Amino acid sequence: DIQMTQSPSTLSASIGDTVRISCRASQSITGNWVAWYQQRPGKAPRLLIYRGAALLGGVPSRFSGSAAGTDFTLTIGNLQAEDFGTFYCQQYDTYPGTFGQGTKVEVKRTVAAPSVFIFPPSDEQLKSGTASVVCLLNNFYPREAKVQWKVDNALQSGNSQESVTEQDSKDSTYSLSSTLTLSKADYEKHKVYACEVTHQGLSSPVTKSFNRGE
Amino acid sequence: LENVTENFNMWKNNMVEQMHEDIISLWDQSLKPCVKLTPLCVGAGSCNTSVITQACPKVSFEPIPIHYCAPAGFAILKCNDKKFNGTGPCTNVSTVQCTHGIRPVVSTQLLLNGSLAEEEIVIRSENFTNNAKTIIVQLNESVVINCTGAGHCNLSKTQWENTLEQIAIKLKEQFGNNKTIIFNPSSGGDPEIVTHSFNCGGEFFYCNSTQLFTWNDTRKLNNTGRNITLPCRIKQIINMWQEVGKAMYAPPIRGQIRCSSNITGLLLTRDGGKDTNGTEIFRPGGGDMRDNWRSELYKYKVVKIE
Amino acid sequence: QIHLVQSGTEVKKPGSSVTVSCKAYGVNTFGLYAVNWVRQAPGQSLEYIGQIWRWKSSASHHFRGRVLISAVDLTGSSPPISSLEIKNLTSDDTAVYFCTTTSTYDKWSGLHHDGVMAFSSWGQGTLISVSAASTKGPSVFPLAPTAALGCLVKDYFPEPVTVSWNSGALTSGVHTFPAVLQSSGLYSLSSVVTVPSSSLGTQTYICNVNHKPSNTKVDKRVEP
Ligand SMILES: *[C@@H]1O[C@H](CO)[C@@H](O)[C@H](O)[C@H]1NC(C)=O
Ligand SMILES: *[C@@H]1O[C@H](CO)[C@@H](O)[C@H](O)[C@H]1NC(C)=O
Ligand SMILES: *[C@@H]1O[C@H](CO)[C@@H](O)[C@H](O)[C@H]1NC(C)=O
Ligand SMILES: *[C@@H]1O[C@H](CO)[C@@H](O)[C@H](O)[C@H]1NC(C)=O
Ligand SMILES: *[C@@H]1O[C@H](CO)[C@@H](O)[C@H](O)[C@H]1NC(C)=O
Ligand SMILES: *[C@@H]1O[C@H](CO)[C@@H](O)[C@H](O)[C@H]1NC(C)=O
Ligand SMILES: *[C@@H]1O[C@H](CO)[C@@H](O)[C@H](O)[C@H]1NC(C)=O
Ligand SMILES: *[C@@H]1O[C@H](CO)[C@@H](O)[C@H](O)[C@H]1NC(C)=O
Ligand SMILES: *[C@@H]1O[C@H](CO)[C@@H](O)[C@H](O)[C@H]1NC(C)=O
Ligand SMILES: *[C@@H]1O[C@H](CO)[C@@H](O)[C@H](O)[C@H]1NC(C)=O
Ligand SMILES: *[C@@H]1O[C@H](CO)[C@@H](O)[C@H](O)[C@H]1NC(C)=O
Ligand SMILES: *[C@@H]1O[C@H](CO)[C@@H](O)[C@H](O)[C@H]1NC(C)=O
Ligand SMILES: *[C@H]1O[C@H](CO)[C@@H](O)[C@H](O)[C@H]1NC(C)=O
Ligand SMILES: *[C@H]1O[C@H](CO)[C@@H](O)[C@H](O)[C@H]1NC(C)=O
Repeated sequence: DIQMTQSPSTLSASIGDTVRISCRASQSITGNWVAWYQQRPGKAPRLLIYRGAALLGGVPSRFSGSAAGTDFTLTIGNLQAEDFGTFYCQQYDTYPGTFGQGTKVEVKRTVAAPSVFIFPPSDEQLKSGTASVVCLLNNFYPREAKVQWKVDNALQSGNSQESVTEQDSKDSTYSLSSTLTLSKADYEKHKVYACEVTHQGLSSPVTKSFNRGE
Repeated sequence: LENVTENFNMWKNNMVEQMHEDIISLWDQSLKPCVKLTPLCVGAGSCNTSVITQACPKVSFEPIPIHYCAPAGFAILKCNDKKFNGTGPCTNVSTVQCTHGIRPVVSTQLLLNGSLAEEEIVIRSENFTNNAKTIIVQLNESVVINCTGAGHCNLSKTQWENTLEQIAIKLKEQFGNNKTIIFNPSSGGDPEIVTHSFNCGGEFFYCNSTQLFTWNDTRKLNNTGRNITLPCRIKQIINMWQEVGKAMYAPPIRGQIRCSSNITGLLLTRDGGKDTNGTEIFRPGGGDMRDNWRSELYKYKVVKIE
Repeated sequence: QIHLVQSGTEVKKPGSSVTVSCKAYGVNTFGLYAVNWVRQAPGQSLEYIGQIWRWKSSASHHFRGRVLISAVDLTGSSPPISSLEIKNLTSDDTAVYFCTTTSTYDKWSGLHHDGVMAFSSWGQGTLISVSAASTKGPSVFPLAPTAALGCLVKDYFPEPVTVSWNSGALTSGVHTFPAVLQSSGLYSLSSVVTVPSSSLGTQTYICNVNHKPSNTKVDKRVEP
C-alpha cells in the first residue's frame, strides 16, 4: 500500500496567517490522485480539495492544493476561526486508499504557566476502599507538559492516567488532569505524595505535595 | 461495472427533478387544456385565480420512451444489485451512456409500464418508519390491466391476489413479521389520488381502486369473478399534477379509447396507527409524479467529470 | 442536498457480530453513487474498510472474510440504504465507523480513479464500543479545597455522564475533562472549578452529576 507521511504533527497559528501542511507519498502519483479533509473535534471529516488542486463546491477559496515530486501540500490563506482543527491527506492512486496521520492546527498565544493544585483522596472514597490522588494544571500554554508522581520519593510508573481539555475558545489555554490510583492499603502505608510539573512557562519544575493526614 | 464505491440517494436524486420538469414540458405542447386555473396570491390571503384559455386540440397522447444521456463534463452512474434500497453506498456501480428507455407514464396509485424488479418484489421508502413517506413498491412480475373509455379496466383477480400477497409479505418483512398486513382504499383527498388515475389516449381516466386495495390478511374475493373490473370514469375537469390548479380538457371523441398497461409497481402509504398492535394498514398513494420518475431512476445518478 | 444518516451507537461483547446502517437522503440510486466505509479508532487516523460500487462489493485486505457490505435502492418510506456487517468483534474493532458516498456518474470528474476514490459526503459516524462491561452508575467524590475544587466521577459504564455546577448557575472557570478508560474497563472523569479563596466559606458549591444509562442522578456538596 502507499504510505502517506504527514508534516508537521501540530502547528500553532493566528487568525489571518498563511499556513502550510505537507504530505510525502512513498511512491510517485502521476495522476495527482490526492485529497485533503478537515475534521473538527467531535464531527465527521469534510472533503476540501480533490485531485491535488481542485476545490469542492462550497469550500472557501482561501484553501489551495499544490504538488512537487512526491510531496503534496495544502495551503490556507487568511486563517479563519472555523479553520482550526485537524487536517488529513489521502491518496486514492492505488488500492487501497490511505490517509496521513493528520495535522493539528491550534491557536497561537503567549506563554502561560499552569496554576498547579493537588487533591488527596476524600474520606468518602477511602471509606469505599479506594484512593485516587488528583493533580490539576490549570490554564496553560503551550500544551506540552510533563507531570510525574512521587510517593515516599519513589517515581510512579503505570498507575496513572492523564486527561486534557480542548483548547479554550476564549483564552486559548489548555487544562490538564493527572490521576494517581492505588489501593487503600498502599495509600495508608506511605507519608508524602508529590506532583512534579515541568513546563516552558516555569523557570524550574514545580512540585506540589502533601503529607497524608494533614 | 465500475471498480469504485459511491453514494446514491434516489430520494434526493436530481435526475428525477430534471425529468419531471421535462415530462411537464412534454405535456405543455401535447395536452393543452381549454382552460387552466392556477392560484395567484400576493400573500395577503386573498387569492385570485389566473385563468388561461387556449385551443383544445384532441390529440391521442401516446408516450414515447425517453433516454437520458450525459452530455460532456458529465457521466451517469448506474447501481447494480437485485435488491437496492436506492439510498446508500452502491458496490457494483458502473458508468453508462444513457439510462434505459423510460416511458414517462403519469399516473397515481399504480405505476404503469415501468421497469420490473429483477429478483423479487422490492419496496423502497425514504423512511418506512415515517407514515408520511410514500412506499414505492416494485413488482418483479407485472399485472396486465386493460382500461377502456367505455368505462372500466379489467385485471386478473388471480394475479392481483398473488401480487398483494407477494407485497404483503415484503411489507411485514420490513415492519415486523409478527404483524398483520392489511390493504384499504384511499383515506381521502383529491379524485386523482383517491382513485387510480392516469391518462390514456389523452383522456384522464379515474378508476375506482377499491377492489384492488381491500385485502385482509385472512379472506379472499373471487366468488363469481374471474377478473377484477374497476369502474373507471373519464373526467374533463381535473386537478393538475404539474401544479396546483384545475384544468378543463375537451370531451372524448375517438370512436374508441383503449389501454393495456403493465402494472409494474405501486405507491403505497401505510397509516401511522401511533404504535398500535401489529396491524399496519397500507393504502393507495402517489400523486407526486416524482415518486414515479424515482421508481425508474432509483439506481441512477449523473455526475460531473473529473 | 445529501445527508447521510447512520444508525445509533452500539455496545457489543467480544465475539459478537454487529450491523451498522446508513440512510442516504439525497441519493438517487446506488447505481450512480459508490459507498465507501471508513473507520477511526479513538485518537487515531482514518482507515479504509471496503466499498460497494456499481452494485459490486469488496473489502480491504485487513478486513476480508470478516465483513459484508450491502446496499439496496428504496423509495417513499425510506431513502436508499447501505449496511456494514462485522463478524467476531474484538477490542481493536472499537471505533467510529463512517459511511461515505461519492458520485460515479461522471467518468471525467476526478473524484475517482478506477474504483479507488475520494469521499465527497460523510455520515455523522456510529460508535461501536467493544467491551464485556455491564452498565453501572458512578460513585461521586468531592475534590475539596484563587482556589480550586471539584468532583471525581468514578467507575461508570457506558458513556456519557454530564456534569453541571449549582444547577447550571456556575459556568465561569469550570473545566470538565474527557473521560478516561481505566484498566478495569470502566470510565472515570473529573470536573473542576477555580474560585476566589475569599468566598470559600460564604459560597456553596455543588456538582450535579447525571448518568442516564443507569438512571443515576447525584448532587454532591463540595465543602472545605
Ligand atoms: C386579484 O389578483 C390581482 C393579481 O393580478 C391583484 O393585483 C388584485 O389586487 C386582486 N384583486 C382583484 C382585482 O380581484
Ligand atoms: C419475484 O418474482 C418471482 C417470479 O418472477 C416470484 O416467483 C417470486 O415469488 C417473487 N418474489 C416475491 C414473492 O416478492
Ligand atoms: C425516520 O422516520 C421517523 C419517523 O417515522 C423520524 O422520526 C426519523 O427522524 C426519520 N429518520 C431520519 C433521521 O430522517
Ligand atoms: C388485455 O388486453 C390484451 C390485449 O392487448 C389481452 O391479451 C389480455 O387478455 C387483456 N387482459 C385482460 C382483459 O384481463
Ligand atoms: C413477534 O415478536 C417476536 C419476534 O421479534 C416473537 O418472538 C414473538 O413471539 C412474536 N409476538 C407477537 C407480536 O405475536
Ligand atoms: C368505488 O369508489 C367509491 C369512492 O371512490 C366507493 O365509495 C365505492 O364503494 C366503490 N365501489 C366499489 C367498486 O366498491
Ligand atoms: C376485507 O374484510 C372485510 C370484513 O372482514 C370484508 O367486508 C371485505 O370484503 C374484505 N375485502 C375483500 C373483498 O377481500
Ligand atoms: C377464484 O377465482 C379465480 C378466477 O377469478 C379462479 O382462477 C380460482 O381458481 C378461484 N379459486 C378457487 C381455487 O376456487
Ligand atoms: C406490457 O403490457 C402489455 C399490455 O398488456 C403486455 O401485453 C406485455 O406482455 C407487457 N410486457 C411486459 C413489460 O412484460
Ligand atoms: C404502456 O402504458 C400506457 C399507459 O399510459 C398504455 O397506454 C400503453 O398502451 C402501454 N403500452 C402499450 C402496450 O401500448
Ligand atoms: C389490538 O386490537 C385493538 C386495537 O384497536 C386493541 O384494543 C387491543 O388491545 C389489541 N390487542 C388485541 C385485543 O387483539
Ligand atoms: C469467526 O470467524 C472465524 C473465521 O473468520 C470462524 O473460524 C469462527 O468460528 C468465528 N467465531 C465465532 C465466535 O463465530
Ligand atoms: C475491482 O477489483 C479490483 C481488484 O484489484 C479492486 O481494486 C476494486 O476495488 C474492485 N472494485 C469494486 C467492485 O469494488
Ligand atoms: C457485481 O460485482 C460483484 C463482485 O464480484 C458480483 O458478486 C456481482 O455478481 C456483480 N453484479 C453484476 C451481475 O453486475
